[PDB]
Amino acid sequence: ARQWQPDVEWAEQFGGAVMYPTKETAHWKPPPWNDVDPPKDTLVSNLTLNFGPQ
Amino acid sequence: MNPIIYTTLIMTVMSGTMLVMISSHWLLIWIGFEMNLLAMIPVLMKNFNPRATEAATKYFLTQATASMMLMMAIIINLLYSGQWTITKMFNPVAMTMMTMALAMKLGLSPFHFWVPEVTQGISLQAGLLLLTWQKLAPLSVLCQISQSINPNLMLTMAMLSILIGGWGGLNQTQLRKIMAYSSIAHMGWMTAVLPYNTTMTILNLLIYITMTLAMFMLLIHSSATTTLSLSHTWNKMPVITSLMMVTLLSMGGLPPLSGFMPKWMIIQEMTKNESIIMPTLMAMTALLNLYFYMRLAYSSSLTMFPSTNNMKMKWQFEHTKQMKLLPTMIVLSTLVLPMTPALSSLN
Amino acid sequence: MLKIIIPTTMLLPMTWMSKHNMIWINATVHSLLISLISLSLLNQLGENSLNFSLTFFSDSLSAPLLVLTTWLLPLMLMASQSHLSKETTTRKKLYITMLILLQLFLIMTFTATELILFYILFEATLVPTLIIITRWGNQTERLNAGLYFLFYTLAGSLPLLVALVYIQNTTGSLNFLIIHYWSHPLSNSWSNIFMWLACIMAFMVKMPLYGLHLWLPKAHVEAPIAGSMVLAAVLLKLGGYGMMRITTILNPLTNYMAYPFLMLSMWGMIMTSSICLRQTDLKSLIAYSSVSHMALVIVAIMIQTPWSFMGATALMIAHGLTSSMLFCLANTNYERVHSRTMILARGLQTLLPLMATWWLVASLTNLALPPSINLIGELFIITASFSWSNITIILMGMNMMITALYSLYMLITTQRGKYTHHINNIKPSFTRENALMALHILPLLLLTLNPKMILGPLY
Amino acid sequence: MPLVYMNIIMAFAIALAGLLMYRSHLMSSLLCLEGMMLSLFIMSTLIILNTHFTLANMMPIILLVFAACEAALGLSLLVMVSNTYGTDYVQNLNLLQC
Amino acid sequence: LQYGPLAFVLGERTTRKLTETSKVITVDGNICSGKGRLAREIAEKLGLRHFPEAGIHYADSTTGDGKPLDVQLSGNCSLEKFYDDPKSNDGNSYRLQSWLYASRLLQYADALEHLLSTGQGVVLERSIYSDFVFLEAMYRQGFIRKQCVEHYNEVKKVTACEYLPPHVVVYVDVPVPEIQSRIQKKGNPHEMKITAAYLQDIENAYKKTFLPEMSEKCEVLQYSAREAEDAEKVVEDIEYLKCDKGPWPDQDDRTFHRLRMLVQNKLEVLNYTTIPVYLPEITIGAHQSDRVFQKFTELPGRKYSPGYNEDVGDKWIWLK
Amino acid sequence: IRLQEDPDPEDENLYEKNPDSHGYDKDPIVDLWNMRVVFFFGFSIVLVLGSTFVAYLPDYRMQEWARREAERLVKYREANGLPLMESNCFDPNKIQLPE
Ligand SMILES: CCCCCCCCCCCCCCCCCC(=O)OC[C@H](COP(=O)([O-])OCC(O)COP(=O)([O-])OC[C@@H](COC(=O)CCCCCCCCCCCCCCCCC)OC(=O)CCCCCCCCCCCCCCCCC)OC(=O)CCCCCCCCCCCCCCCCC
Ligand SMILES: CCCCCCCCCCCCCCCCC[C@@H](O)O[C@H](CO[C@H](O)CCCCCCCCCCCCCCC)COP(=O)(O)OCC[N+](C)(C)C
Ligand SMILES: CCCCCCCC/C=C\CCCCCCCC(=O)O[C@H](COC(=O)CCCCCCC/C=C/CCCCCCCC)COP(=O)(O)OCCN
Ligand SMILES: CCCCCCCC/C=C\CCCCCCCC(=O)O[C@H](COC(=O)CCCCCCC/C=C/CCCCCCCC)COP(=O)(O)OCCN
Ligand SMILES: CCCCCCCCCCCCCCCCCC(=O)OC[C@H](COP(=O)(O)OCCN)OC(=O)CCCCCCCCCCCCCCCCC
Ligand SMILES: Nc1ncnc2c1ncn2[C@@H]1O[C@H](COP(=O)(O)OP(=O)(O)O)[C@@H](O)[C@H]1O
Repeated sequence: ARQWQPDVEWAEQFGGAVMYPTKETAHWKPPPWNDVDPPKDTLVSNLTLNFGPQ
Repeated sequence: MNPIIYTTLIMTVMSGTMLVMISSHWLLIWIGFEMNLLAMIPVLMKNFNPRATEAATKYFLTQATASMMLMMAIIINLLYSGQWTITKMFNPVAMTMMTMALAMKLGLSPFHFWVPEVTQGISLQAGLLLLTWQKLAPLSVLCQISQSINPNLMLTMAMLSILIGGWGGLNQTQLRKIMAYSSIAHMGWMTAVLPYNTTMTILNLLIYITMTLAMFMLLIHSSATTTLSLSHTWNKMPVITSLMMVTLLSMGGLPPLSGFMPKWMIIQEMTKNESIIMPTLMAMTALLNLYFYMRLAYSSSLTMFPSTNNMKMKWQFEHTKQMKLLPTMIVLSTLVLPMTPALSSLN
Repeated sequence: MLKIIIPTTMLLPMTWMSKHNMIWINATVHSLLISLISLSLLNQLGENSLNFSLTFFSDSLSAPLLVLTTWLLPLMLMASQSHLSKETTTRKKLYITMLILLQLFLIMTFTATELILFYILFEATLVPTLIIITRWGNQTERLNAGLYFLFYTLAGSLPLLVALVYIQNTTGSLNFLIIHYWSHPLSNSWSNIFMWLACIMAFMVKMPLYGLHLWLPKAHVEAPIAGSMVLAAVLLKLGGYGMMRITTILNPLTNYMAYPFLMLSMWGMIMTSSICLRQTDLKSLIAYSSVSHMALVIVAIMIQTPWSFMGATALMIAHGLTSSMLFCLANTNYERVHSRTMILARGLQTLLPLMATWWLVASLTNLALPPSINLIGELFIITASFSWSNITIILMGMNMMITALYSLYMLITTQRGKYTHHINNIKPSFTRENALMALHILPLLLLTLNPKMILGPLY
Repeated sequence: MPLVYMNIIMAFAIALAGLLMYRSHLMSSLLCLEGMMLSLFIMSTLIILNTHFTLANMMPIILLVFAACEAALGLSLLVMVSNTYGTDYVQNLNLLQC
Repeated sequence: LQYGPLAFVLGERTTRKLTETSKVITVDGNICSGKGRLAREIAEKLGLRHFPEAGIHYADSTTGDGKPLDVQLSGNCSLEKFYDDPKSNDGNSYRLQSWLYASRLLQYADALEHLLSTGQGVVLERSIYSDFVFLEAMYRQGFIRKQCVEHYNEVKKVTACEYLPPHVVVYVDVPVPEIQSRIQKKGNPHEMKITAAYLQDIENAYKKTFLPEMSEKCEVLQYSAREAEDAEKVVEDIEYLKCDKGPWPDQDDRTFHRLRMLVQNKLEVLNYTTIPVYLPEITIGAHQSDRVFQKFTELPGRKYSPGYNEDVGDKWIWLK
Repeated sequence: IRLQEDPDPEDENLYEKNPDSHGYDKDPIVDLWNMRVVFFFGFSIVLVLGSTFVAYLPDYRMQEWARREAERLVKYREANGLPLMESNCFDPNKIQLPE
């Protein structure tokens, strides 16, 4: 008794990383909302030096 | 970035492009390209994040390679003629190098990957400037040297651009990558007509720039970068979605909208030169672009997607910043078909 | 033509400036006035056309189509105001704006004197139709229907644009008068074959040709009632008008290239009638009936004789009126029971007698009952086909039998039998619906009284 | 054309093929980029000096200047990438896809 | 002109505007503590601007007329209903939590804009950073779901990562039995329905997460009920917190320009509060969204922009 | 449930509030005048006036002119013994055939 309008299933079919997912593209993930990726916990690895005894 | 530094970098980008456009010396044209790239990198990196850094790195690598190939072509031409003036090139090898370098700068296929990657990397304002201005310069150089362009190479790259743009846009669901693939296809159309009528190239450039400015400014106004983000705009400002839908229809080339004028004029001009297969294939391939424009139009205006609960607060508040010339871009990109014979003024 | 074009472009601001409750009244009244004004175009000549200016001209083929378009607009307004009660004022005005824009494009399409301006307008009609379908359709499938409609039409029509610009470069002009007076034979060559194909395929897709017709059930079933009315009554006739106009420059190659299209048309006429026999949906039944009748019109244009063109014109006008009326009747039933299935609502004669009468009259015109203009057009096409060959009579007779079968099957299924017991909300027919049916059906019988007005230029 | 021009053009082609074929490091590709402009400088000055184009002798200097600007730009981007990812590897520039 | 890049170029500098008493102070505590009274006293004695707790209808108070709007149009959630039926089947609890987070974010933006445009300090009765304690209490009591918590964390990340934390965090510690006693004396039935395990979860979140996290950013002042009663010693303790190890000393003119451009634009502040994450609690259908948006448009002073509403007595529209 | 969605509304009957309704509008006065203008303009004006106008359109198709011309031609040709229908449309003297 009313016009059909899209629901969550429709929206989620439109909300993936890409249209037409494959194995690789399903392994892909959509980008972050503010385009800022979380920082990577890289190791600074300061040089260690023996200053002495000689 | 300081506002003064930002505006001086924008002016430096524009100055490099203007030097390219007004110079009569190949060295000065190369200097203009270099100045444009140098001032353009920080604009891409304006909002610091790893994606922006990666996009700026890829753009720098591609543009540096293209500039190196361009200078090699210039030097090879000087070797065989002793001429520094930009006219018909006197060596076919130098002309091929120049065509490859300018195509790599423009993003014509098979030199297109950096276009979607960089555009997705950078913000909406940076993508707007990138597409518009950075297409504006190399096309002027190509128009200057058009009389020596190899038709086979140019038309091959143009058809590749149209096909690749259509297919990539079909797959994409991010708005910036959609815009990038649309840009690749439109560059294909312009360079396809290039070896026959630089006037038609300029007409297509102007119409494309108008439609792209309107589209990018609508995205900036609505703060939408994905399909689902743009699906919430009907519940905040339904006018913007309607204008965007009309602009998308215009971009797809439907009559009687302004996007039909360049395709029409280019098909006519190529037919005058006894080209039929190429215009027919080009016209049929644009249906892919129209398909993904229509897919975008279904989500945003012709259907009402679910919204959220904080949209009520968004209703309570009002948009502050005013886009400059957005109504004019909307009108020029949709309603100037009856003004077609002004391309003679453009001549 | 400006005395008809400007009042439509003035319907636009009037619609946007009228009050919230007067939009339907204003639009209907002034649409009727514009229809009355357009009735003056029927005073045609026997020698040549009405050359109003450099841009617009009218003929015995254009004038009835313009009158039908202008008459169809107020009926669409009535049906729309039936189904759009709860809409907002802005969206009601947008719907009326789409209808007005479609009418303006159709008027300029039928009166455009250049093939390129005709192309621009006949392609411009796609946008309002697509918006109407994919926005105000009810079901999920409106989106896919719009995609099918749009891409079928564009795939058909882009090679037409290439061919038109090529012909302009070759001959210097796309003006219809000039290409008629300066026409030359089309030699049998591959280049000419593909030019012929470009033009005819554009209009065959628009018609539609059998095998290029799936977009038609998709769009006509899934569109709102006004969309269905304009899709069947007028938009299908752009193909016939274009094919009649453009075949001036395609001879004698039309004698040899018409065999595949004639075979497709005759066999698909049979096939679509047989499909109509076994359809579980009412709107799909009416859509496939439209396909069969347009197949007959394609046969008429392809055999291309003075008797076939008159039958084609008569059948196009008659089918427009009849199919619009059938869609309106089905829509009233749907607004009762909210379902398109044909066997759900039965006994509608004992629940709604006057609507049963309207169903009877519409189905009697749908099958060719003499002396209706439906029969006049069908019979002229059949006679021309008989002169073309003598087995076309076999195919035509089979088609007439199947048409009568499925028309009366639809009538008996919906109206006769016993009412469904649990459907207890069949309210008495509204004055608006009754007046809509009367305004559909009376002009058809008056056209029977004066038939030379719809027989085209060859009369 | 003398064989000297052939060798200089061959050096440019080798440096171009080096740039287009990354291995892991971004610095190595930058060095390949700097070699291309060195070959361009040498070719330009050989052409100009042979023909006695006196006013064109300043062109190789401008070429060097903009080579320096490109090298500076590339090193700046390299330090930013290394700060983000810990190495100058080009495999880390894979967040953006085509 | 309003603040913008041109004003920055001309020479409007936030550092020059500030008067070294421009401090952001946030008072925190469990449910039904004296944090409101302490915050009012602190704002009054220090000459700062008081910001009452941002509940529902705060955005209503800051826009149009100050009068609150219909609950159907502003919030679509009920604190009283959350107390009555915490485990509802319509997602009322998480709808309320997300709306209150958005309101607190908007209020923090308002306070920062006031401080940056005036130089006068602000005293907020609760901030963005203390909002999650109720989320943890709801999750540990089974009121909301793990998906709700994940959506909250996503929005909080992308939103609160952009602002400057408070200068001073003043926490009022009141034991749970005393909290229940005060709640019972207050006599409101809905808050009398609060269980003791819910109150303990909020305190556990405050003591274990919020207070340790805010200690790294700057200094945290903790008081009992008796100490919070005497606000003079609280203001004296505030006035001698000369140390400042937060990002405020690191802030420069360009960073302040960026922050002020952000906080003067309320639609960009709330940009990520509506992300297309389709939780059943917060997602609203197309038809209900259309109906409610039409009703809000039909509201008296809401159809057009503020200066252009003729039904509320705006004139000279044709020249405006 | 996956959304906060409105229930599907009950169908609205125009005869409940207004028993003598024409189906045009919810408002009785607007509904009555919509019926009146549709009936008057459409039926009376367009049907009657357009039908009589089309019936009495001037004979610009030249049917009766052609009949009178044919009668004159037949009378003249049968008076003089000429064939009633000429064998050729054009003058063979004016036509010049190739050798
Ligand atoms: C002049 C009349 C119009 C003729 C049009 C012909 C073409 C002109 C193109 C440019 C027109 C100018 C720009 C108008 C923008 C209007 C935007 C707007 O807010 O409209 C609503 C607005 C009133 O509503 P509102 O209070 O603003 O509330 C808006 C809320 O959204 C209300 O809340 P809501 O939620 O209920 O509203 C939602 C609604 C709100 O959405 C809208 O209002 C958007 C409307 C469409 C966007 C603008 C498109 C412009 C591009 C060109 C194509 C336009 C064709 C349609 C034109 C519609 C004009 C309203 O959106 C939807 O429902 C979504 C529907 C999505 C599908 C339909 C939209 C796209 C249609 C166009 C595509 C098809 C083009 C086909 C190709 C051929 C083109 C010619 O309407 C007007 O103000 C009417 C404008 C005209 C007034 C009369 C002017 C003439 C006065 C008398 C002159 C006398 C001359 C002398 C005669 C001699 C005797 C004295
Ligand atoms: C209770 C009812 C019982 C049933 C009664 C009805 C059934 C009986 C029908 C048979 C009787 C017919 C009566 C005929 C009376 C004579 C009048 C008629 O013959 O005139 C016609 C006149 O034609 C009609 O006007 C038909 C008009 C066609 C409709 C025009 C459009 C109306 C506007 C609606 C727009 C619809 C557009 C649809 C696409 C075009 C035919 O032309 P003609 O007899 O020699 O004209 C005579 C005048 N002369 C001598 C000067 C030439
Ligand atoms: C808005 C500023 C003016 C805009 C100019 C209008 C647009 C034209 C394009 C720019 C042209 C600028 C003119 C500079 C070119 C001068 C060339 C010249 O004429 O040579 C000198 C000019 O004389 C000078 O010394 C001029 C010195 C100027 C130094 C200061 C210039 C300011 C530059 C500001 C830097 C801005 C950056 C520009 C962006 C990059 C470029 C696109 C004269 O030599 P003579 O010996 O007299 O020749 C006759 C032989 N007997
Ligand atoms: C033989 C032909 C002669 C016919 C002449 C007809 C001339 C017009 C007579 C019919 C007009 C109907 C109304 C006449 C006077 C109005 C009576 C009245 O007072 O009622 C009004 C009627 O109002 C209306 O319904 C509006 C309809 C009247 C105006 C529309 C008619 C204008 C037509 C102009 C015709 C000129 C066209 C000629 C050029 C051709 C253009 C193509 C109030 O009703 P509402 O407004 O709906 O009530 C709600 C208020 N609370
Ligand atoms: C030569 C430069 C041309 C472009 C200049 C554009 C400047 C404005 C850009 C912002 C967007 C448009 C303005 C919208 C309103 C802005 C807010 C406002 O209230 O503005 C008031 C302003 C009053 O006009 P005012 O500034 O006094 O005029 C210049 C006086 N020296 O109101 C206005 O100015 C409104 C009218 C603006 C002019 C019409 C829009 C451009 C017309 C171009 C004509 C040619 C068509 C092709 C254009 C191609 C793209 C430029
Ligand atoms: N994020 C939230 N979620 C649920 N309820 C909240 C939230 N924030 C505040 N409230 C409610 O708002 C009311 C505010 O009371 P409060 O101001 O703490 O009392 P007092 O003014 O005595 O300190 C409390 O009943 C509390 O339950």
